[PDB]
Amino acid sequence: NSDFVVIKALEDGVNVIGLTRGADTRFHHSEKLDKGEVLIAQFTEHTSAIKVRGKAYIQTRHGVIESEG
Amino acid sequence: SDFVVIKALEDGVNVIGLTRGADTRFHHSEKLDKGEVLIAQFTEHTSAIKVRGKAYIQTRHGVIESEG
Amino acid sequence: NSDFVVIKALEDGVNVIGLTRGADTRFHHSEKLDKGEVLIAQFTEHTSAIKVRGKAYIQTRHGVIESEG
Amino acid sequence: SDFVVIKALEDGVNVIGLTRGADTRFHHSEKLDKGEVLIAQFTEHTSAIKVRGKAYIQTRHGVIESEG
Amino acid sequence: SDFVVIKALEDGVNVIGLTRGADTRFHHSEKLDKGEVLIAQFTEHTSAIKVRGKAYIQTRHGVIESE
Amino acid sequence: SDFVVIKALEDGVNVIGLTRGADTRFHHSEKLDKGEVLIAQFTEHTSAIKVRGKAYIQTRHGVIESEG
Amino acid sequence: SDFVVIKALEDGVNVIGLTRGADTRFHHSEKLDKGEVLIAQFTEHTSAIKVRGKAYIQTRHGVIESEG
Amino acid sequence: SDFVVIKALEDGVNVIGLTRGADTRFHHSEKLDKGEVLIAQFTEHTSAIKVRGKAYIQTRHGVIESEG
Amino acid sequence: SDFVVIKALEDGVNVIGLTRGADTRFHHSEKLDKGEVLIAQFTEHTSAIKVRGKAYIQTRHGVIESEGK
Amino acid sequence: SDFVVIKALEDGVNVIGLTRGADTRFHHSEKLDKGEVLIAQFTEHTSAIKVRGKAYIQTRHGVIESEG
Amino acid sequence: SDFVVIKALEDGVNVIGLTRGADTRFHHSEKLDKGEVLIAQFTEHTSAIKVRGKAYIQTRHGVIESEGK
Ligand SMILES: N[C@@H](Cc1c[nH]c2ccccc12)C(=O)O
Ligand SMILES: N[C@@H](Cc1c[nH]c2ccccc12)C(=O)O
Ligand SMILES: N[C@@H](Cc1c[nH]c2ccccc12)C(=O)O
Ligand SMILES: N[C@@H](Cc1c[nH]c2ccccc12)C(=O)O
Ligand SMILES: N[C@@H](Cc1c[nH]c2ccccc12)C(=O)O
Ligand SMILES: N[C@@H](Cc1c[nH]c2ccccc12)C(=O)O
Ligand SMILES: N[C@@H](Cc1c[nH]c2ccccc12)C(=O)O
Ligand SMILES: N[C@@H](Cc1c[nH]c2ccccc12)C(=O)O
Ligand SMILES: N[C@@H](Cc1c[nH]c2ccccc12)C(=O)O
Ligand SMILES: N[C@@H](Cc1c[nH]c2ccccc12)C(=O)O
Ligand SMILES: N[C@@H](Cc1c[nH]c2ccccc12)C(=O)O
Repeated sequence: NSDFVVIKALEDGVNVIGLTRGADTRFHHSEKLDKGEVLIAQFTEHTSAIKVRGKAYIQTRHGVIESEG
Repeated sequence: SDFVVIKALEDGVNVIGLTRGADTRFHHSEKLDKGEVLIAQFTEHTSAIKVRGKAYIQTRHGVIESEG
Repeated sequence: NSDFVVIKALEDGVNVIGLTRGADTRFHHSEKLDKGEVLIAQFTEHTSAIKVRGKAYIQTRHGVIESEG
Repeated sequence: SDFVVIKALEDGVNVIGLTRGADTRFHHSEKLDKGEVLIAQFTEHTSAIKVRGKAYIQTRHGVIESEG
Repeated sequence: SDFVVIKALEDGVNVIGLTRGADTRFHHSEKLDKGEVLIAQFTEHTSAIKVRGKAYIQTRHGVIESE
Repeated sequence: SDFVVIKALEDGVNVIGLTRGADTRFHHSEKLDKGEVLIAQFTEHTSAIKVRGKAYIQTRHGVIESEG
Repeated sequence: SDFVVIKALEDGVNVIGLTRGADTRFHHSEKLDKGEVLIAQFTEHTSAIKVRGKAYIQTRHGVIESEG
Repeated sequence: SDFVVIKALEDGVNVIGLTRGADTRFHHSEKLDKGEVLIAQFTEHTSAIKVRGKAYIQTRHGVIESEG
Repeated sequence: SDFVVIKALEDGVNVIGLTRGADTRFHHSEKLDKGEVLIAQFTEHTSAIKVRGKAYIQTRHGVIESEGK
Repeated sequence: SDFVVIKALEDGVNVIGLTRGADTRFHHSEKLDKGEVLIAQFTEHTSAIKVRGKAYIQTRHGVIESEG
Repeated sequence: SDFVVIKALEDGVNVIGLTRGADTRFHHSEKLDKGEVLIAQFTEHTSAIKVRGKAYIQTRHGVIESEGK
């Protein structure tokens, strides 16, 4: 039942990086998206923070935001 | 528990479920032909969903479109 | 207490297909609706995704969408 | 639990409960004559409901009509 | 747990409760005469409610009328 | 737990509690005279309420009026 | 739990609590003089509240007025 | 758990807690002088609150004013 | 759990927490000077809050203003 | 669980966490330079937060501004 | 559990997590370069978040901007 974010890649090679939940913080996975693909990604037991690199249109419960490459 | 609506706008749209857990990889790909709709939840096994191909998508945060 | 989807068949032979919950994903049931019949179907312990094939008017909590045969 | 309102607009409308669980089959059909209303929940035993015949239906997602 | 409001618009209206559980049958029918109102929950014993006769009904999903 | 508000619009209005459970019968009838208000919950013992006599009624679903 | 606000519009208004349980009787009668306000919950002991006398009442369902 | 806001509009306003439980009696009377504000919850010990004297009151159901 | 916002509008404002339980008395008085904001919850130990002095107050029920002696 | 946002409008804004429990004193002070933002929850150890210095503050009840 | 969205408006923005509990200290500083977006929860380990550097911030209370150094 956690929140989720919507990431639409606006160019090739966007990275959606999950950061580890817990006392330690590191990248545990980078999902690479190509232009026009959409990832819908939850917060989870393993992921408590999500970093987006590259150009993407993003939706979350607080509205739209855009990352730039 | 949340769900995503996916409407295929062309043949071969691929809805890809990513594994929940410490590891991340795809565990299922459900292909849709033009005009079919898939309403898919997040689950004990799927904590992220990727859409490839042209599709019209509804989530609780609104509509979004994937481009194939 | 789970969410549900309303499906109204707009032609004969519409299939509402339930996909299994869990590590295994497959179709476990396909409900045939003929024109003008309505099915209101929940997500369940056994059904964690629902596929609609054929021409149908669908309502979810996200709004209306239409499937095309 | 959510519920659905079905108002029959002709005689012989059927409101059909489908079994919860790994098996899916009809376990009951409640027949409604014109102008009767049935207000029916989802339950431990009923995880999908089908309506046949002409009726005005309300759910949390709005009005829909079934046609015979 | 949710409830239904029924107002009888004529004499003889029946508000009928249907059993929760694997089996479905009527376990009670409450008769309403014209102008009487019943407010009735879903319960451990009642998972579906049928209205027969002319009445004004309100639920969480808005108004509907039986005839 | 939900409640209903009843304002008596004439003397002798009866607000009648129906028993929760396998059995359905009246366990109590509260008499209201004109201009009296009763605000009454659903409870462990009361799972349906009946109003007889002229009254103004509010619930979560809005206003309704019973007639004598 | 839900609560009701009652403002006495004249002297000697009674806000009466009815017992929760199989039995229904008055357990307490709170007298309000003109202009006093009582804000009163539903509780383990009180599952219905009756107002006698002229008062302005607010509940989650909106305003209603009891009259002498 | 809810609360009520009381602003005293003159000296000596009393905000009175009534005991939760089978018994209903006062328990505490908080004196507010003019312009003072008390913001008071419903609690394990208090299930009803009376205001005596001139005050501006806010609850989840809106504004109401007591008069001395 | 709910909280109240209090902004002091002059020096020497007191936000007083009253004890939760059968006993009612002041257990703490937090002094605020002009311009300072206190955001205070209701808690295991505080079930009523009194404000003495001129202050601008927000709660879930809206704005109210205390006036000093 | 609730949180406040604090934006420092000058150097040396002081966000002060008060200890949760029978005792009240501050257990941590986080200073912000001009333009920095702190987003801080109510927690097991913090049940009141004081802001000293010029800051722009958002909470669930709207915007408020501390002045130094 | 709540999250905040942070979009860096210049290079070198820091998103800093403060420890939950009786002890308060920084336990992690996530550097964002311009145009990158971080969506970060409150967690069992982070009960406050500080942003330093020019960034556009969304929370459930709306938009706020941090201003750089
Ligand atoms: N296996 C990952 C999948 C995931 C969810 N959200 C993510 C965000 C970024 C990267 C991976 C993910 C997890 O359960 O946490
Ligand atoms: N058996 C899968 C089915 C599923 C649900 N949502 C999905 C999204 C993509 C692919 C598969 C799925 C599950 O329970 O997780
Ligand atoms: N027996 C199935 C019935 C069902 C509910 N929703 C569905 C959607 C599609 C197909 C079947 C169903 C279940 O409980 O899961
Ligand atoms: N005994 C059935 C009654 C029922 C509830 N909702 C229904 C919908 C359709 C048909 C029967 C029902 C059950 O509890 O599940
Ligand atoms: N002793 C009754 C009181 C009651 C509550 N709601 C009612 C409606 C009608 C008649 C009595 C009541 C009970 O707890 O159920
Ligand atoms: N004893 C019944 C009373 C009841 C509640 N709602 C109803 C609807 C119809 C008939 C009876 C009822 C029950 O608790 O279930
Ligand atoms: N010790 C009292 C404090 C209190 C809260 N609400 C009140 C209203 C009126 C009087 C006192 C109170 C209690 O916890 O109940
Ligand atoms: N001691 C009573 C106090 C009360 C609350 N609400 C009331 C309404 C009317 C009369 C008394 C009360 C109780 O806990 O139930
Ligand atoms: N130690 C106090 C801190 C506090 C919270 N809210 C208050 C209101 C007024 C005075 C003190 C407080 C408590 O946990 O209760
Ligand atoms: N491992 C950290 C990750 C994190 C979440 N939100 C943060 C905010 C700032 C810094 C780190 C984080 C945690 O679970 O708490
Ligand atoms: N360790 C502190 C961190 C904190 C959260 N909110 C605060 C507000 C002010 C000062 C410190 C804090 C705690 O978890 O409580």
